[PDB]
Amino acid sequence: MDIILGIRVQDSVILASSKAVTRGISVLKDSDDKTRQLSPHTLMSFAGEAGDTVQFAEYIQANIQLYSIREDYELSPQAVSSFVRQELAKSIRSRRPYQVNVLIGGYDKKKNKPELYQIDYLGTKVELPYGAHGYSGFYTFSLLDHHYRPDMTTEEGLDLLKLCVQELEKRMPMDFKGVIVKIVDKDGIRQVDDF
Amino acid sequence: QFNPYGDNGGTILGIAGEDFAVLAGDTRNITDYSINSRYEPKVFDCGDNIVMSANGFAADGDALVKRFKNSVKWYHFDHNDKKLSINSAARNIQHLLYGKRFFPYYVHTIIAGLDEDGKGAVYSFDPVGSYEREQCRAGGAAASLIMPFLDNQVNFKNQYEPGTNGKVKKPLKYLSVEEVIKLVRDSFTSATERHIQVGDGLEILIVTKDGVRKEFYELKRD
Amino acid sequence: GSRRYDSRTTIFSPEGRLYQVEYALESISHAGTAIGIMASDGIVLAAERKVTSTLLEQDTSTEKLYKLNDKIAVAVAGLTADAEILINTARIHAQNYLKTYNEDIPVEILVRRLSDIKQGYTQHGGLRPFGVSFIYAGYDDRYGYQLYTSNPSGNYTGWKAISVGANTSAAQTLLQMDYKDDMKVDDAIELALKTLSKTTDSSALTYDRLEFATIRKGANDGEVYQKIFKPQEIKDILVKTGIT
Amino acid sequence: NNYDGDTVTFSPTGRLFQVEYALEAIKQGSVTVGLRSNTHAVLVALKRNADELSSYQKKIIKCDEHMGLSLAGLAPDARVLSNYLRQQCNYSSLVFNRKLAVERAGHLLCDKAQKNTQSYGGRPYGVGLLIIGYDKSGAHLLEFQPSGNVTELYGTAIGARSQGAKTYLERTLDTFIKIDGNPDELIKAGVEAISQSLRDESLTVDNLSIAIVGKDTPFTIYDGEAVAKYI
Amino acid sequence: TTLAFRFQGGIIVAVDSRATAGNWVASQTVKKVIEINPFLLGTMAGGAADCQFWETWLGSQCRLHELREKERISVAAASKILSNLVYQYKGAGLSMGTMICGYTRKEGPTIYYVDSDGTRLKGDIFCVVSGQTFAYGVLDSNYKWDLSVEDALYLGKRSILAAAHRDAYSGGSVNLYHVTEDGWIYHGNHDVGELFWKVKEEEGSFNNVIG
Amino acid sequence: GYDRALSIFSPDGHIFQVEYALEAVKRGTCAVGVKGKNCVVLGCERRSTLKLQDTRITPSKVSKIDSHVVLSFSGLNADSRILIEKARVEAQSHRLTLEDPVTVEYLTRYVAGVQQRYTQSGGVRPFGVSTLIAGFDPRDDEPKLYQTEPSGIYSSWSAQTIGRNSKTVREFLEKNYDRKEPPATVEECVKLTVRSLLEVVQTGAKNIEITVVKPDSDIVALSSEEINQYVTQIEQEKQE
Amino acid sequence: SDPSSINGGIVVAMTGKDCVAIACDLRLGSQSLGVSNKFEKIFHYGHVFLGITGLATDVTTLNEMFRYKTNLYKLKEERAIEPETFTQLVSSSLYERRFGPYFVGPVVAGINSKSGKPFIAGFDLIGCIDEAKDFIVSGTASDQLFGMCESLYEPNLEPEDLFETISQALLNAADRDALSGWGAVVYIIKKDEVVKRYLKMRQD
Amino acid sequence: DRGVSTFSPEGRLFQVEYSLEAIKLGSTAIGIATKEGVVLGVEKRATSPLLESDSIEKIVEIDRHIGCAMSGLTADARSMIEHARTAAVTHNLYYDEDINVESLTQSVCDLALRFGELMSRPFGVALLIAGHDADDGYQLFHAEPSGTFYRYNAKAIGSGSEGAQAELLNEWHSSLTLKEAELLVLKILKQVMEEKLDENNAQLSCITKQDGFKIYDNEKTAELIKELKEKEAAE
Amino acid sequence: TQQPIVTGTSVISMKYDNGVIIAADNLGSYGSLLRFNGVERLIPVGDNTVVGISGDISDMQHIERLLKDLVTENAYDNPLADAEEALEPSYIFEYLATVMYQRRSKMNPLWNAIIVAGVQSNGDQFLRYVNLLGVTYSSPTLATGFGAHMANPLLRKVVDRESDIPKTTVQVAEEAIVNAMRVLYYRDARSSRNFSLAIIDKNTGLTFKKNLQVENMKWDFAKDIKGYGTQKI
Repeated sequence: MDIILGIRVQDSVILASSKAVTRGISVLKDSDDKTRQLSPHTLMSFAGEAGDTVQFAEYIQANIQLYSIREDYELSPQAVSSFVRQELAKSIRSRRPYQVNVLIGGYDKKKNKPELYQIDYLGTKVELPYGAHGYSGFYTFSLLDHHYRPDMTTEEGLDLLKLCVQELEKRMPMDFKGVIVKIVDKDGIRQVDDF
Repeated sequence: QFNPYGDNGGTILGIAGEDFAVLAGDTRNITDYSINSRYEPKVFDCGDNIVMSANGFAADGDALVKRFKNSVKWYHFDHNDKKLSINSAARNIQHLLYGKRFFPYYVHTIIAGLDEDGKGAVYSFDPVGSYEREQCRAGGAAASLIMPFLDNQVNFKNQYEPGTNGKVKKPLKYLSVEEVIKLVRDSFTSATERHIQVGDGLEILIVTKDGVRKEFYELKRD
Repeated sequence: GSRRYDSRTTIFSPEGRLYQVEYALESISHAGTAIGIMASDGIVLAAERKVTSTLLEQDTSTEKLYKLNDKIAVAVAGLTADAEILINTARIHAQNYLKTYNEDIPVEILVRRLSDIKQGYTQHGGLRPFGVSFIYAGYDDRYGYQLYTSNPSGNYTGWKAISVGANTSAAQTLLQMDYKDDMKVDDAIELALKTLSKTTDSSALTYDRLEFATIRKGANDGEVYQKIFKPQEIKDILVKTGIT
Repeated sequence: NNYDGDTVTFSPTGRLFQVEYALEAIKQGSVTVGLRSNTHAVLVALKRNADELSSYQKKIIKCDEHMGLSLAGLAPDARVLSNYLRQQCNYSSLVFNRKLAVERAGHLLCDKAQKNTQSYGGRPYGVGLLIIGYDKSGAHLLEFQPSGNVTELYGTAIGARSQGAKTYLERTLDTFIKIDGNPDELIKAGVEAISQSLRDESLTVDNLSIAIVGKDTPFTIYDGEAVAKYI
Repeated sequence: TTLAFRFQGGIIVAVDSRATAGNWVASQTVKKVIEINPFLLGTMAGGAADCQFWETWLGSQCRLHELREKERISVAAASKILSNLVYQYKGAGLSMGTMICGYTRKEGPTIYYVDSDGTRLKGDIFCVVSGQTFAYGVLDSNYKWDLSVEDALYLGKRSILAAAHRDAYSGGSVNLYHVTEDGWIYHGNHDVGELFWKVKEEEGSFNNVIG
Repeated sequence: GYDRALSIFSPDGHIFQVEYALEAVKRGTCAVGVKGKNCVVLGCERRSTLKLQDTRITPSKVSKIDSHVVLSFSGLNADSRILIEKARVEAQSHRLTLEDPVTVEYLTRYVAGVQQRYTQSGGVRPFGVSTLIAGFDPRDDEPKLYQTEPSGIYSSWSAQTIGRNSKTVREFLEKNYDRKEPPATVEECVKLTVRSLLEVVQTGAKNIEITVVKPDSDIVALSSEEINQYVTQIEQEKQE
Repeated sequence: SDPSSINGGIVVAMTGKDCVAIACDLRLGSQSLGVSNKFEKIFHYGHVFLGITGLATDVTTLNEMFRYKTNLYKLKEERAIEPETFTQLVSSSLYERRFGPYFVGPVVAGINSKSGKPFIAGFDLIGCIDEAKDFIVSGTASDQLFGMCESLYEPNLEPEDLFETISQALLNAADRDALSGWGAVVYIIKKDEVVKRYLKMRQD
Repeated sequence: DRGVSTFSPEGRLFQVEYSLEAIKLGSTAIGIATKEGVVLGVEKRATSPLLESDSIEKIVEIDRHIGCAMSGLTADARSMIEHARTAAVTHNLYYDEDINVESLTQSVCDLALRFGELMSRPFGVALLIAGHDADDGYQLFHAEPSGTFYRYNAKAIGSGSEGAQAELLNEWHSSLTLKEAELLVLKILKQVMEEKLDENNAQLSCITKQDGFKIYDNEKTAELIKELKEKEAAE
Repeated sequence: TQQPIVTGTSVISMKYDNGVIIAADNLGSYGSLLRFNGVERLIPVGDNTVVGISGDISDMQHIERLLKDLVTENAYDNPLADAEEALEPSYIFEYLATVMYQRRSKMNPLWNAIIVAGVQSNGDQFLRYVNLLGVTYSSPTLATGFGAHMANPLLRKVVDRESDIPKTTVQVAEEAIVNAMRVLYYRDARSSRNFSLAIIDKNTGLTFKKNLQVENMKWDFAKDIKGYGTQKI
């Protein structure tokens, strides 16, 4: 199964996502990026049913990009998260619901605060210091419930995330072929190569 | 519940010669263990030197053949009486079949005729419209009995030149219409013996530059 | 058939004007004057009720000043009924935005939508345009205090101070003369009333012929209050500014 | 005058001017002749070119193996009506395994034309058709007017100078009706009929268009060096 | 078995030709590569009709793009046309496993895997071994980036032979295609029956066989 | 639904509603486009009949369609918003399906297509708008400037103007713009655009807007003071 | 599988002398896994309080929906909606999804601003109204809350007394439910003051 | 006012006859059919020297075997070209071959009379549709907004048509080479054009069986213009 | 998609030298209950066609109305309605076949098996079958339900092939049909003694026989059968 983790530190949001795409007993890719840049300071990671995941993320990306061009303004993460939740909340009672679970990591330039949102395919939304989707949820959560500190720095956050991935590799039965890590801060969205 | 599909049995065989093609089928129509008709044609002249058979569910086969016959009529109307080439007919039939992709035609479709170079051609389709051009094809209930024979006797498969000990394959050669008809008769005679749904009669349509001619041979009625 | 009786409400004149839009603007020029003034610390909306009676219940009456949400109000000039159709549409858009994004709608986005509806009635459908001009007074946390106007054409523009309805030419000259950028709300209240008092076709400006509203950060700390003035409160501000 | 703005308006004398204007488009069209015996039915059509570089506009359209028409007026309107006949002929074959009777083909064209004369927004058809066919009651010739009026005839002609051909056929009635089991002689009578409508121009190899249907003859069109025999 | 991998010399595409209905071998000459345009190739795995019909349709949509924009369609754009179409029919029972391979100046050599599930992936190597799609070759040991074209062709041919022997539903003949700048080149059809014996003798592999 | 045919032919083969739409454009404030060697500049007139205007919030005349393409217009302001909205939606729709931003030529062809459709559709009048569409194609350094009009025809221009007194500023550009050597720098190109507007504008104060678009989504709008420095230098060279 | 017990949680409301109280837990889970301990289930539209238990996507959706509807009400009516009227609006809104319902257990609490009369109500997922004098319960530990309320409750309790009763009713009910707890909030509501208290409780 | 589909007392549709007037105001387009191919030429007619002429697209590809030149309200042609391209490709999808030039023309002409109170008015543009097919070889068609189409050995449309057509009447024979036809289109365009014909204000194109439909380079057309000037000066 | 409620059993038919014969019993069964007697299941269309129908009776009565409506419609603007443009057996069949296949393809079938018997204009014998699936076929002998299993074997001993049709008289053909109806009464638990028989001859036209009874039955041998094996009394 797919690993997507989010940790919100003092001044940034870090998203770790598994790089493997598997359908049954076949591994289709070992370099997959399960992330879409919604806006310059907002990043969305997604896990779920094949096709639905990318289609939903690209659909959300297009709508947020349209808003940005039309108003020459960046929607706040709180606003972007609410839009995404509502699209999912529509889809559950639709003919064929989108089976996608997302993490939204954004930096709010107005409040100068990083924000992390966890949304499931039903349109269930919460704001959290740290979040995750799937089987990797029960482990990471308890681990982070012990190590996470509200005033942690980005470097401290990466080390804790590094620990979570290492422990997940040992404890998880499926091979998720490593993770891709992306940081969201005031300066924007960057990818951490060394991990 | 109501089941919209049925099986009317029968077997169709298409062989392509150098300057001719044959499409043959048994004239027997069955349901379950009863015989519906000992003579009910399944190989039709569709015009423009094209012969077509849709074998499986008889209702779906009759409907498809009608739609293609209609399709040929409207080709002439919309394209200044252009002759419909076998490759164009094949592509048209794919679109007919794929139209009912989510409520398929339960039939095996073979069409025979001459290609634009005047060489013999056979086209074979699956129920949902997948098609391919072939030298040989058998369709229907007794397809599994006949196709191996045709592989051996038409394409000379697993046959080598005596004294080479499998070093050199038997040379491929174009069969005459007379040789091809013998293989068709032998294939149906054999299939009739071992398949309960095959028998009563055999109708062969031969396609040449001169046109479409029809040969009929009796089969065992048990 | 039916072609015989069609006015064709969405065609250009040989001069490239829209007949029905131009005629609708003529209608609005006869409506009671509405003024909006934007200050550093708030916005004022002042408007004149059209020739009233002594038997009109004023305290339960509303024809000029309407609330769109807690942050945005409009002053109306034209057909009141036509305005109420558009006001209810705007109130719904504001609540649609809040439901989708969980943020109060920015003033311009609401203005642009109402303006785009008006535009549609001029380009398709073969129906008459809305005989309405709006002054939008609003606050958001992007551009702060904002004044806009829209007219039947669906065109909209931003303003420091503006007038719609009757005697706008005269009103706009008086505002352009006395308005300064460093101006405060108390000053803007005085300017608005002094402008109506000079432009009015009535003999004198009294409480029973006015609707008045302020949008102030004069709300305890970091928030915005809308005040639709009561008859007695309009009477008091008329004495304070020294008009009665 | 005041009553020709649309097809939904009667004049004070009970005339439909839009229909009468449509009828005018036919008279401007090039001449076409129709005649039949007991065994065969023939169409002869004079095709019209734009200039010497241009082709000669096709006049005859096949509707089925046993039926087809010649057109005079708006060619696109002939295309719409012929397509409708093709469909109705086709429906009869598929559903009832029945070749559509020529008389019933007439009844269907009539009813399609009528609807365009009683409803606002629409317009009448601007073309006249000569339908020939062989069915279970033998050879047939029909004349269609976009008013909706369809008439069964031994012979007729429509288009510019059609009156010349129509008079000739009215004299030859007793002769050409008896031309049974001789297609060439029936076409000769048709070519001699259309000749009575020519002025200045004569019948050339790329000018003349002939069609025939009969007892053991499918509806076939002859153009080019195939009609040189009859010139 | 369909194979498409990327190397210095371009793209190698190798497929088998067997079609089955249950245990019945319906055809051994099926063409599992569709030539969309001179620079674009599509492989077919899953439902024969689904792949044939929609990849032929894709060729039409690619042709219209060329006309409307006076330019070759990008592999990314062509792949997404097919991926967006199948996504509309998602859950209706379409069975499709397909790789869109082409070269364009804008992107260079590109392979996109397009699924009936609506999955669209870009990668250097994709393999479909009956019912299973992999990001690795059947062998994958011999795979190095810097390979001779004629050397790379053999790896693709050898890889199809490996699957053809072991997999019951793979067999018939091997069809080879080489995709480069200025179009693709057909490298012929090789009957597995003849190929197997030759390869065995020359390579000294399949020792578990006996012959 | 209202089906009435408002754009029809006249006995002389003219569509008056489309021609009257061009009259709406003639009334609009002047807009000019000039492309240099490595840039395109969009100059726009602001009629000074409206003061006490809030320039912070008032709709600007140049609109970004994407990060690399801009649209200016002359004619009905309300009508222009509908074309801008449709263009912005199509720009994101193209990115979503082709996985590449629109070429300037493609975005132009789309907007021109919409304008045409509103000339032979029942119950609708044509757009009282002409557009200048400028920008750089993805990964291209060749400047692009296109024009559209209510009829739906479009074409590419070395330099072009639309709106009131466009005949005058086109006259200026036709004698002052050399094809063999276009404005080499941004300075030269902005100068020639400001010069072209000064032929028509009145005062060089808050009446001229300038937007510079450079390759690779580099778009900036000049301020009052920056434009005022060009206005000062042009007239000081003219005093000779 | 059962939508009304995926996320878990509880709400309880009580009446007192010239006051009402409404309280909820703070847990949101994916069945056994606890995700959030900040998921409040009590919302207020003016002086009318609404608690919602059940599927969390529907709790959020109905909050956004009733905020929408009460905002439009206030703009048109020129007054805040009252508890009795809001109760009828909740019922109406739920029954219009009769054959595709929101999987929720709503609870209304508030004092009528004119009559000063304390008011509470509960609803089933399709919008049937339970208008009890004493107390209303909702959620995965409804059986436990019914037990606690039925024994602890007496009529005409003073505000500071009613607080203790409703707090002990929630806390002890939540501790006997796997899908409830992780904190609790209690609203004491008088005619013109409302106090909100977070309770210390076990986090297992 | 009056119906859009109204007949005149002479039995002609007002709106169709009026659209034919719009086409007369259009820039000239010429087509010549030979046994070696079909040539298509147009006058570009730029409204200003600042207008980049190469952006004026009045010769358009429909398929590899069918070209198209336009004259009149050229914006109206975009949806007709779109339909033609869709018809040509759709037919190739359904029948695995190239569509007949007559069938493609017939498809475009079926849109013509789809107007009433469907689109609000007829098309204000005429098309020259040139192509090759195996059945009827090299063909040139004239598609009008009436829905009528004629085949032509040679045809001119637009402002200089009746002058050009009279010239084509004398010059065309059945033995014309492709090189002869190119020069002949350039000759007649240069005759009816207001401005002096060069490689920037005129555009050539042809359709051959071998190479299909090609729009000529400005450099290629320039050489044929220089070849024309010399052969006219030769007597 | 439904289930048949009130049902009719076998329809049987064959060709002879000069025409065709068709027969069917007068019963409408409600499952195991033999509820309706006197139900006519042979429905004549003009004087050249008889349509025999088995299966759901409600669907039969619907088809009866379609055929009644087909005769009315054919007469409309048709001066040769009683001559050259009269309804042919082949026309009536192709219509029913079209309806049957359309109804199955909307997953809402007419729950019937139909045999169209008649003589064409040129005197050619017509006999073709269609059912709820839209499946069609022709044979010198045709039968539905139990008839297919028991009647066909007996009728095929008179006409085994096409060449046997000229050698088969109307007396021989009718004898074979009447015997087959007796066999079906012996052996079909959903048959009745009372039946209708229709002859369509190219010379003598349409003869419709009602209130026919199975006669010359063999039961006497029953008295001699005691027990299931070992019982002697």
